[PDB]
Amino acid sequence: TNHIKEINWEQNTNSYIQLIPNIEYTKVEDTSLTLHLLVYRNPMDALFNRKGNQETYPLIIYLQGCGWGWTKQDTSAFIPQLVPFVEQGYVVASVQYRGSGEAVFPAQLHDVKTAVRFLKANAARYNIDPDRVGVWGDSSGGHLALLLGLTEGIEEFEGPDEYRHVSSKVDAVADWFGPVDLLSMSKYPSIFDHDSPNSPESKLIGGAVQENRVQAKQASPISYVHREAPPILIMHGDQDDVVPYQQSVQLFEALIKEGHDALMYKINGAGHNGFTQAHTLDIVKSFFRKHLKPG
Amino acid sequence: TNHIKEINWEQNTNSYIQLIPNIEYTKVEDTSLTLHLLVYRNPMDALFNRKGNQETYPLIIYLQGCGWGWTKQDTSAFIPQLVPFVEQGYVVASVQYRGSGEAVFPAQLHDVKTAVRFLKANAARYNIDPDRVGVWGDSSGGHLALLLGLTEGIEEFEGPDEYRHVSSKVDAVADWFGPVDLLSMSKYPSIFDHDSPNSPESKLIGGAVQENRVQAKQASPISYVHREAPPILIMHGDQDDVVPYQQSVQLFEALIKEGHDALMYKINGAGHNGFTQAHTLDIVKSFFRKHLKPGKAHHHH
Repeated sequence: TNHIKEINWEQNTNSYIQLIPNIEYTKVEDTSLTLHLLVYRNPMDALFNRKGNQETYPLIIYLQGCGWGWTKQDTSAFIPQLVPFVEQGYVVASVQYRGSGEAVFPAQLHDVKTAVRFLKANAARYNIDPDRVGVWGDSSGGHLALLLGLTEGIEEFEGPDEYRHVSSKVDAVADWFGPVDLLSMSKYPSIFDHDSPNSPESKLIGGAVQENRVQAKQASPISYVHREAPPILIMHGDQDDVVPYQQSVQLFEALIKEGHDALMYKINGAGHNGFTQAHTLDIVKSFFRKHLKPG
Repeated sequence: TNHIKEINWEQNTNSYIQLIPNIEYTKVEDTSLTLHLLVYRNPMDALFNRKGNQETYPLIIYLQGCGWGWTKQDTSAFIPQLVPFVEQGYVVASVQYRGSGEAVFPAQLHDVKTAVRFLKANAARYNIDPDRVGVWGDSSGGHLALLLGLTEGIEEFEGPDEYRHVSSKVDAVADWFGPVDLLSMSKYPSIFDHDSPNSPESKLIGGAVQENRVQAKQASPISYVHREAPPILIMHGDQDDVVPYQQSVQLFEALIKEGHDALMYKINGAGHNGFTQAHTLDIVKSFFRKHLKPGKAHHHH
């Protein structure tokens, strides 16, 4: 029982995944906006001035939903689900955007556009390949993810004069029950009254959506399906009592009609919850593997 | 042929692991000390007043090493390696302790003892089973994990008058190349002069270790191996140029001599780096499964 066990150790292998939280990527007024980063990095290497990991990886940006501020956006909560994506050969960032109590749309899009450009511009120090960028979000984050895909090159949505020498285009979009058409949301049952001036959608645009239709359409992904777009993955539970399942059906049919590469899954018996079971996460993993090509 | 595809969803299944960061567990002066928590929790549930997770899980506390403040402790860095532990049926917390530049030993032990009591006292809020607590640390964090296992019942090491109605005992200790005997560190090669007044060890206790042998011994896990101890896991690389490998051998042989349940792995060809490869993390997982028994219903008899 005085026996010491012995085991070997593989040399020259990246196996430490480091969480780097609270990276400030922009500052509007006195409000700094942050992102959290996950990357293959052994923290001992920086501490002892050793040559770090030289590999570059495709990037996945995660946009946590929050009703654009209906609740305070929690960019840390989903991080444990992002860790296995690093293992597939990605860098992952979870990005904060401003709530509608701070500024109305397109401020939220300005924020995530700027985060994309920040991550591309500073790519080398984060082991990022800036040419391969996917974005993934749930509910209001899925809404913004769609807009990153569908509003590429629209100058009024770029935001501040920061990192303008890189593009804010993304190469793949994964949408978990994201709002699609603000004016059609109240057509189907929900626990929210989405037409109320106090709804998350009305606050997003600064007025009751049915009474402010130009601004409601400006903030709707459905308004941009005629534009060029990267491949899009849509997933939505048929029991979702927050974002009607028909929002995603409407998006999917409009994208197909326009000739877009779109994939949609109906999650039977699922509601307004992240699709964090293994077989549903595999769909997201397969989608980004196809279009971002880790390895 | 591009139709909506259907896939099924399992009900009554926990699959969301939530990271809950920056939980303040104590405050000294105006210095707030925090921990990060990982737990099976779907954040939608609290947001919409749904039934939440009512299971309790054994707790693993991780103590990130930092030379006791030789560098600023980073309690977030290791978080991705702790996530798969939650999937095995634990709650995991990564705990901040003060640097020696703020306070000398036993301040660091006061901090992590108070973290144990805080987590036990607030266990219901975090799905924790307070009767099954393991602790795991690397380098100076492994040093503190050993002291948690070995110094139970010593009032001088409890810290502030906070949550003193619960005990700071732990039930299993995992030690990654933690310093063991501050006075014997310099007996073997290292890129530090651990006897220097500027060494992390000397700053920990407030002076050059060989001149302050009383405080150095009080701060050394080796001084407590005769006391009652939980099961202990020790892992150390034989190329470690920061903490001499023979520190862990010295600890292991002394634990065995006292009749304790000790397990040690020499990691051949590894140095002073976390053992984050799958086959070495599995050893930690097997150790905590054996002694904390996740997935088993647990009562106190």
